[PDB]
Amino acid sequence: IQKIQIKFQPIGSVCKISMSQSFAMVILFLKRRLKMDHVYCYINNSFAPSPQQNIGELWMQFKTNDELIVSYCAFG
Amino acid sequence: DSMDDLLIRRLTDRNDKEAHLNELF
Amino acid sequence: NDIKQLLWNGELNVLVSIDPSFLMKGSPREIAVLRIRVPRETYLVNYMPLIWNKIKSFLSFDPLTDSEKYFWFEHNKTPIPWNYPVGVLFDCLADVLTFLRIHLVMGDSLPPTIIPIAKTQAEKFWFHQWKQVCFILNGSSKAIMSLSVNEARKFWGSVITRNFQDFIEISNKISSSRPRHIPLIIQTSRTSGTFRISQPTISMTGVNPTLKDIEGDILDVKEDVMVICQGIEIPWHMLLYDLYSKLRSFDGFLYITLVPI
Repeated sequence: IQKIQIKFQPIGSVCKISMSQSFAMVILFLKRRLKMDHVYCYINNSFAPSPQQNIGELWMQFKTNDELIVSYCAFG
Repeated sequence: DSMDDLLIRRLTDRNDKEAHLNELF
Repeated sequence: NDIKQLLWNGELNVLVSIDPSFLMKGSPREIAVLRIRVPRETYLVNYMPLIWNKIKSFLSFDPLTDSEKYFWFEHNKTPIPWNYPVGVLFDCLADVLTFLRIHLVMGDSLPPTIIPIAKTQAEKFWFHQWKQVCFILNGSSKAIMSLSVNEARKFWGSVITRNFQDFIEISNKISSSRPRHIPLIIQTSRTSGTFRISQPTISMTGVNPTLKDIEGDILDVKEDVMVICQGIEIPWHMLLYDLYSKLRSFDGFLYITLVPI
């Protein structure tokens, strides 16, 4: 399990997650910390990945300097 | 030029093979 | 616009079977089975209204407040995700009759990784696909975030109204003659064997790879095969960029389905 860096950037904090996991799991990971549901996640504050997308893959595609920046809030 | 022709032809077949018996639907 | 016109016309025969749980004991046969012509470039969920209209007078429950159940499509007792182009799901599963057989199911436990149907904004999800595709092509989602609210709306509407001209106009405002990456997804058969799917990162800057050139990333999905894209066979000597710009789906992604030769 290669783990990579995810940056949780609130909009309106850096954690390692296994590449093998799905974005849905990352969302859930965050909800479990905030203890909410009204939380939407977006890569580089531009788009919300499908919950089934692989984090490792999202990482290789959109990582900014080793970190995969996941923005979140409670249109785009 | 020519790859497009092969694309255009395979898709044309596709549509026709997939439209076959469309009367039942 | 010959090729794309052919892709926009892609249409399949779909056999929709309505589980008995949805209907009332005694309802006729005709209500339980729908026969329709569904485009390749659209989502199954866009035809749910058509199914409600045909079976609403026989529902075995009040859909307004009776209880909470989940609804989803199934193929051969297996949940099917609606968030993939119909054509892509088809290639994925496939006198000789060609048709897609779908079964409507209800339950309390929503199948894992499945997004519910009838909490499911098809238009929102779709818009975001294009956002992601824009970023992969340009390194930013500005091109799509620059569309007026009207265009974004005319854009989704073209899929429902099946308006080719509008779709071609907007979808064009999101492309590149020099992309940074190729929005590519690779999958295997859901029917035969095990199912795998991936989104490899394929840089394009200063290169012009062919499927062969990146066979490494393609064959990775399932660790001689045939590359199926848009229901047709694709030559391995084909340029990735041309394949993407010509055969990409209505959600902006290029899908490749591998099948045993």
